[PDB]
Amino acid sequence: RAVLKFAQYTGANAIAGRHTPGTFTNQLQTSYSEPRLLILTDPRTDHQPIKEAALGNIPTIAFCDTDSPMRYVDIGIPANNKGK
Amino acid sequence: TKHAIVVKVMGRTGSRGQVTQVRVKFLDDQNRFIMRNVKGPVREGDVLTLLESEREARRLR
Amino acid sequence: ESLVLRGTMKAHTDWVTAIATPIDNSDMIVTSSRDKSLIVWSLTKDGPQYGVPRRRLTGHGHFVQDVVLSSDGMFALSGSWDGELRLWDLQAGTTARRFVGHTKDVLSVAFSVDNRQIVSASRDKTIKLWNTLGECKYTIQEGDSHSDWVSCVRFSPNTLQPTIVSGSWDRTVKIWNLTNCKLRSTLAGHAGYVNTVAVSPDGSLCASGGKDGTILLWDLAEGKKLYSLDAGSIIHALCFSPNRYWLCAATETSIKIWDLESKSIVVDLKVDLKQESNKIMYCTCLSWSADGSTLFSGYTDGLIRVWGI
Amino acid sequence: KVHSDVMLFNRWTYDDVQINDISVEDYITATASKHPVYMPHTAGRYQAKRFRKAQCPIVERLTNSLMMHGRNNGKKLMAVRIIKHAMEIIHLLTDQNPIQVIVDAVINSGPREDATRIGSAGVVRRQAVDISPLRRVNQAIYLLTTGARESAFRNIKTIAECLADELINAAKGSSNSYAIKKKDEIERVAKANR
Amino acid sequence: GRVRTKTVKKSSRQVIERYYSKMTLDFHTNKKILEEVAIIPSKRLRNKIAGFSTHLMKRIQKGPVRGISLKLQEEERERRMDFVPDESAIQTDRIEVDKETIDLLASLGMSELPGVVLK
Amino acid sequence: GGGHTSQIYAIRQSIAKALVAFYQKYVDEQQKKEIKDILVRYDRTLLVADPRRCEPKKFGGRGARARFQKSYR
RNA sequence: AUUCCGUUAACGAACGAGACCUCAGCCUGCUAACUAGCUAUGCGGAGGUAUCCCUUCGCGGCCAGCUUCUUAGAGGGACUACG
Ligand SMILES: [K+]
Ligand SMILES: [Mg+2]
Repeated sequence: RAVLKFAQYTGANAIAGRHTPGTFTNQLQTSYSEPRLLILTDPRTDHQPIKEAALGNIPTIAFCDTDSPMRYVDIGIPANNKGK
Repeated sequence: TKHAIVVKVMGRTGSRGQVTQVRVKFLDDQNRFIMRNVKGPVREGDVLTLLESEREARRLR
Repeated sequence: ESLVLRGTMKAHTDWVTAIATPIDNSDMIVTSSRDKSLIVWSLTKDGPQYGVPRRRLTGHGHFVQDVVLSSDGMFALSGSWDGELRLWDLQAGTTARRFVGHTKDVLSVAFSVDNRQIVSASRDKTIKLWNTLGECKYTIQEGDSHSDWVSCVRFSPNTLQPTIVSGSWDRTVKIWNLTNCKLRSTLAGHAGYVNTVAVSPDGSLCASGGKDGTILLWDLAEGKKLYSLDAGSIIHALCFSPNRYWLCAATETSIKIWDLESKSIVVDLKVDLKQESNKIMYCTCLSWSADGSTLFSGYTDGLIRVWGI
Repeated sequence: KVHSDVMLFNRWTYDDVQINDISVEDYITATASKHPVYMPHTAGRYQAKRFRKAQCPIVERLTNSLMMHGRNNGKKLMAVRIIKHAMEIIHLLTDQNPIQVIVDAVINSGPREDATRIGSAGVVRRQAVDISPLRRVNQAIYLLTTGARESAFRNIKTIAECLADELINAAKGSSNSYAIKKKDEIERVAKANR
Repeated sequence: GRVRTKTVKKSSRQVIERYYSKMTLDFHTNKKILEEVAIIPSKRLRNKIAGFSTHLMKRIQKGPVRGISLKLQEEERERRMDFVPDESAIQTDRIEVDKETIDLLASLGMSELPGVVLK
Repeated sequence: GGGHTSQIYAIRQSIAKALVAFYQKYVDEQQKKEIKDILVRYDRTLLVADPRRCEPKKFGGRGARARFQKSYR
C-alpha cells in the first residue's frame, strides 16, 4: 500500500507483490521495463530485482535495516523496513 | 470366541495388500481395543468373530 | 394486514416456472415447471394438503417457462425451451394446437383480453402474434425490437387502446401499438437485465424488475417513470393485487409486498423449513387468486406455497 | 413382526426367518424386510460397486454359484430349477422352512479364521488372519456348492438331492457336510500357523 | 477423474471477466448465455465451460478469486481502501522511548522534543 | 427380438409401464403415483430399461476382452 | 494424463494428452414413411350363449386415423448439475 500511494502521488510506477524474473533483462517479455531508477522497501526480500538491476545499469534506492545486505544498493536509507 | 466391531480401517497390509489392518472394539467390553489383520473386504461397522483375542496384529510387510 | 402460510403442494419435481389462476375462482389451477410437465391441480382447503394434482401433461420436450389460462378456463397456453407453443385442453389432457416459428427458447406467453390473439417472447430477440388457428400474423424482429432476450411480455388490460409491454435483457422496456404492431413508447431506466414485467388491473402502472434489484414503475399513457423501489436482491416475478392495490415481487432473498399509496413494504415473506416439517432456494413465480384472498408462489424446490389473508 | 405377501416360488414365506449371527447378519438377504423376491432370478447389476452384492438374495447367490465349471456356465434356468427342487426336498426331509435351513447352512459353513501367505522369495511362511463377514459368506456359499457338485459327479444321485443333503448337514454342524469339514480344516490350519 | 483442462478454465475465466453482468448461478441459463456470447465447436465443451463458469461464479460470490479481474470488485476494494480514520493512528502527544533513544536525541540535540518521555 | 429371458423381462416392463400410463391418463393421479411407488419399491427395472448391451469384439481375441493364448517358446 | 492448482530465473509458445470423429445407451418432444408398423372399422373363417355379444385368425381401404412399436435426418440430453 505504501509503494502504491508513493507511485500515485509522486507519479512513478509501482509493482506490488512478486517480481517477474527477466523484467529488466528479457527485452521480448511483455512486462519488459527500462527504469532509470529503482526504489525498494527491503534489499533482503527484494533481492531478485536488485540482482536484475545489476545487469542493466539501473541505480537503486532501498530502505535498509540494521541487517540488510548493502550489495548493489546505491542510496541506502537506514530505517526499520519491517513495521507497517 | 469373542465378537468385536470395526471402528476404523488403518489400511492395506502385506506384500500384495492381501489383508487389511483394522481397529476393532470388543462388544462385551466397550473399553478394550485390539489390533487385527482381516482377510477379505471389510468396512467400518463390521463385526468379526475372534477365535482368540490375545494376539496383537503387526504389519505383515 | 398480514399474510400467513396456508399449505403446500408437492407434485412438481423441478423448478416451478409459472402459475395460472382461473378467472371464475375455481379450485383448479395450472402451473408449469422445469420437469417438462404441466400439472392441473384440484385445490382442497380441508385435509392435510391445500391441494392435489388432478392431471399432468407432458407434451413439451424441454422446460416449460410460462403458462396462462384462457378466460373461459377450458384452454391453457404454455411455452417451453424447445421453442414451441401448444394450446392445452383441460378436458382430456391432450394438446389442442401447436405453434411453430420461434427459433430459440420461449420465455413469455400471454393471452389477449378477447382470447383471440397470442403473443409470445423468445430468446431469439423476437415477438410474434398468433391467432387461435396457429399462424403468426406479425413478427417483431426489426431495429425497433430489443437486442437481447425478450424475458416477459404482457397485454394492456385497457381495451380502449390494445397495447403490449415487453421487457428484455438489454435494460429496455418497450411498448408496441397492437393496432399497427409498431413501437409506441420506449423505456430505458434499468442498469441490469429485466426478467419480469407486470401491469396493473386498471392499466396505468407497469412494474419492471431484474438484476439491479430496483422496481421501476412506468405510466402506460406516456412511458414516464414514477419512482423506484429497491429490493436488495434479484427480482424474478411481479404481480399486481386484483383489488387490494398492492405490489408483490419475488426476489431471491424473499417475497416482499409494497403498498403503492404509502410505498412501504406491506409484508416480507421468508420461507422457513422448520414450520412445514438445493441450498439456493427462492420464489420463481407468484400469482394472486381470482378474488385476491390467496397468493400462490412457485419455488425452485418443486413446491408451491400458499399465502392467505 | 414384519409381514410380506411376497413368497419365494409362491410356496415359501420369508416371515419367521431370522438370521442368528450378528457377524454376518448385514451380509445375508433372506428376510421379509430386506427386499424379498419371488424367484432367485433377478438380472441385477451387483458388481458395480464394492459390497453391493451383499444386497443380492442369498438364494440367488447360491443359484449363481451353482453355474460353475464351463459346461454349466450361463445356464441359470437349470440352476434355479435345481434350487427349487433342493428346497422342496429340504422341506420334505426336515419339515422346516427351506430358507431358514439355507441361512443356517451359510452361517455354519463360513470359516472365521485363515492363514495368509507372508514373506517372499520362495519362503513358505503363513500367519493366521481374521475373515471379514462378507468373505465368510462368500466362502460358505462356495464350499456348499462345491460339496454338492463333487457329491453329484459320477453318481446316480441327482444334483438337487446332493444340494439338499449338503444344506441339511450344514444347517447343523454334523461334520458329514463337505463344507463343514473344509471349514474345520481351514480353521485347524489357521490355528497351526498362529 | 474430472479435471478441467486448460482450455475450459481459460474460456470460463475470460467469459466471466467479459460478461460478469449477465452471469447467473444456474447452469442452464449460463450455458444459454455461453451459446449466445461465444462460439464453442462442441456441445460437450460448451457444457463443461458452463459448469466451470457456474462454479467460478459461486466461488466469486463468496469473495475474490485469483486469476479473475472484475472491474466492480476492484473499484469497490479501492473505494473501501482509500478511506482514512477520523484520527491518525500515530500518537505524537505521548512517545515512550528507552534511555538509548534519549541519548540518541541528545546527541542530535533534540532533547526537548514534546511528548518524549522515558519509560 | 431378443431371447427367452429378455422377452419376458421386456414383457413385464411393458405391462408395468402400460398400467402406469393408463392410470395416469384415465385415472386419478393419486392412484397412479401409488402404483408407481409400489412397483418401484420392488424393482426399478419394472419401469426403467436396463441399458446394458453387447460389447463389440476386438481383433486379437475371440471376445471383447478375452485375447488369444500367448506362447513364448 | 507434463491434467490442473500452485511454487517459481523464468516469460511466452509448438507437438503429444484432452478436445475431436464413429458406434451403443434416453426422447410417447420435431419432419416423414403402400420397400415399416400400430389402432379402429368393413367383410369372411373357427370357437363360445352361435344372429345381436365375447375370443382368436385371414383379406382390402394411396380419401380411415396415427407414428408407441421399425427406419433415419435435425435437435435435446450430463455439466459431477444438486446435497
Ligand atoms: K448325479
Ligand atoms: Mg416413434
